[PDB]
Amino acid sequence: SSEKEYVEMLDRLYSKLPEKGRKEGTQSLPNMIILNIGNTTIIRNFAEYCDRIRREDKICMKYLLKELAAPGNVDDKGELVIQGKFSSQVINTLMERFLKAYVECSTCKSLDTILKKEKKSWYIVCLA
Amino acid sequence: MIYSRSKLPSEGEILIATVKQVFDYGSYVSLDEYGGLQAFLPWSEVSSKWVKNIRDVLKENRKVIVKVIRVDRRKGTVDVSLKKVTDDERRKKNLQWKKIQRLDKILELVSQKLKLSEKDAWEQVAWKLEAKYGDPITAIEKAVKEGEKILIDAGVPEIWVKPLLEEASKHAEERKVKMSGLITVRTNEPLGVEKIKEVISKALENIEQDYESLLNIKIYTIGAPRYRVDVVGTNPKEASEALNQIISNLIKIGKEENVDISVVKK
Amino acid sequence: AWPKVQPEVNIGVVGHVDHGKTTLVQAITGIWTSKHSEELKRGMTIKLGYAETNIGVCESCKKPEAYVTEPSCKSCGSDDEPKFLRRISFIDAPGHEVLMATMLSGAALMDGAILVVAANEPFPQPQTREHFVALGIIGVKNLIIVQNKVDVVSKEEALSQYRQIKQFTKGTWAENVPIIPVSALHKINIDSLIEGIEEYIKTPYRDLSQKPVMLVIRSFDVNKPGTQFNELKGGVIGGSIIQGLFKVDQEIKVLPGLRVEKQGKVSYEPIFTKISSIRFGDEEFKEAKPGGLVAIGTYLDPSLTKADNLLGSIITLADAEVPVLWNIRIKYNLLERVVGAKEMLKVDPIRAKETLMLSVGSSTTLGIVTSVKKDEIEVELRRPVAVWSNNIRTVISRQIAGRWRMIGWGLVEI
Repeated sequence: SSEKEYVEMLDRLYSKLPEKGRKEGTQSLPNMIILNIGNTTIIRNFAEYCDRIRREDKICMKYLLKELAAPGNVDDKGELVIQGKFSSQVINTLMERFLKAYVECSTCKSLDTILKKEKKSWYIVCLA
Repeated sequence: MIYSRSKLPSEGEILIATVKQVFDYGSYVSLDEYGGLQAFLPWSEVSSKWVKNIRDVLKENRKVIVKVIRVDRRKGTVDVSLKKVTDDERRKKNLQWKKIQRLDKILELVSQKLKLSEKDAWEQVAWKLEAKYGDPITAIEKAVKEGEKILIDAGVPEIWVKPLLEEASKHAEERKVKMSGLITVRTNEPLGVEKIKEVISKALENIEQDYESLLNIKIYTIGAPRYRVDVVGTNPKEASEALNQIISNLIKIGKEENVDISVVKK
Repeated sequence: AWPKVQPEVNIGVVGHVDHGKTTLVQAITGIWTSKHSEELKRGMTIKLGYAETNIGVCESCKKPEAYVTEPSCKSCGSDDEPKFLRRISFIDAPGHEVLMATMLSGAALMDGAILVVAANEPFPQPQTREHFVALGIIGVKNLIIVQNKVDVVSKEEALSQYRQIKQFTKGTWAENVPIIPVSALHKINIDSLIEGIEEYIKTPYRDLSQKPVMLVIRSFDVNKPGTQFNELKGGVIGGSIIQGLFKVDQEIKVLPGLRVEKQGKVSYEPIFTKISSIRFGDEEFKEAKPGGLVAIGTYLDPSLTKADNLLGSIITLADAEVPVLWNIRIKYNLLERVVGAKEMLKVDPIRAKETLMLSVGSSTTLGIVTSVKKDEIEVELRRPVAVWSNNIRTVISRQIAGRWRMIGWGLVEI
């Protein structure tokens, strides 16, 4: 219903754009892994990013980050107590392994559809 | 053992008996179908004048098939023949015998199960079935397919038929085998699938009635133009025989309604 | 809530930006035209991007926000229930090798068009500029050019990004065609595009008193391996009814039909059958009208459809009076340079006794040329294509139905 005056509809986009300003991405400070080189390596801060996604996430944090025969979960701090198959100082590991398998972050950030490249009840019986 | 409602056999009948003592004049035998009704076999009815040695021809406890040709309703006198017996009833009575042994076992099972006996099992099952539709051995395989009406339509006393049907269906599923042929059906008609379903039904119609052995048949589709035929019964000949009679009828009735059906040449 | 109706409008999705055109569909409808739950739901019904959604309006509210798709007035922000307008459907047109070869079926398969823009590039594309005029060739005057992928841009990327289009429009037919800025990923300002479809792409007149004619683009065997003979279903012929009125339990016929060798001469004889069921997407109806991809169960031997066999042909009614013709008279057309991935001036002319692919509806008939005039061409078709009443826009080519080798078009003088 507008010609060149369609700018005010385009302004509707750059006005609903601050309705979607800084969402999809990383903010205040990502990797909480510290520099440890003992037998293998154990993070002093793994029992705080656990609830800074959702819940316990034993079938998530420790579940996904584990190579071969990796013993030990998180009762104290960190994991991989022996033989993690991941003995290093790679401060950047908790970023790529959770680049799809987040919990809850798909491809919009606000509010979307929460879990929706990795499923299981999408093939067994069509729910939708 | 096998019991009998008729203590004395009919004349000309073909039975089965187990040798008990081949002593003097001929050989003394016992008909295992009448509970052990002591019969008798004159030596003159064994073989020929082929230098006879009844000592070995008839051995202790060797079950054989004879034919009653002498019956006196006083004491016994049940003279029977051996080779003068129709030697095509050789396969006849031998086959029925297999089914009679089957009936005995299944009878013994059901009977020993509850508070019954071989005396009562025959006295209430085989007896009453004999008075309904011929021999029970064949009327039982008829019941397992029709239901529990068959046995109450004989006189069987109430709710111990089920143990019989549960135990009889056991033995049949044990001896399970399948004969399956392959066909291809491709008809183009106003209602093709309606004809395909209609013609298969015309062929299959009244096949389990003539061919008595099978339990179930399945002409399901495997591909799109090709369909499978399955016959499952308790008889080698019956299966492969019925299977072909089906397929032959499929082709024959097919062209009658313009339905191209051919047996896969693989 | 709203009535359960069938799609009454077909919208064409024409773009070049990867997934840009695709996501825009899920932004309205919500149906994934990438990894489908359509093959995992029935059998193997998968060709083009087929999406469908209802369109209502939350009246007593401002815009562009009243126009909603689901019965939930959560877009306009209210606990109300809108009025129902219509159910519309879209065609992504991914297919197989097709990057334009789809739009040659007619007009009732695509009653409207939405030209989705690319994204960073100046304006045209190897596809955008290609099949742009392909809308002014097959018969689509109602178009909506959308400015998608403006997810990360600026106002200045519209002071000339929009004025560049007004140049490309000024020089042909589509002048005052609307240009709506929409968010690709985010479902924002989509309300505007929806309101746009509701204004510039209205529901064309449907004459439901004419000879029923569905263009078959698919056909297959719905029965699973192992199905008993008692539970066998007829063949499935999912097409696009372009006119008329089809109902359940109706007698029809498949033209041209089958080949029949009959003492020296061969011909194509119809396939008479009955309509068993109608299925628009996933809901079972009792009658189908133009617009919307409909799946029709029949009483045919599955050996006729199964492997997409009955593809290409069209379907009418048993009583039809429809000429299925071998030879045809075609008024060819002079197209410019054509193959955007090589790029020339003119093109190889149309000589006699030459083999060309005549895309009649969805048929790939190879007809050797026999006569050549100025505006007429007699053809020696391999398969006898069927014509109902009007001349067909068969986009002639050479090989098969694909982007490789395209040349001219023209109607079918009958």
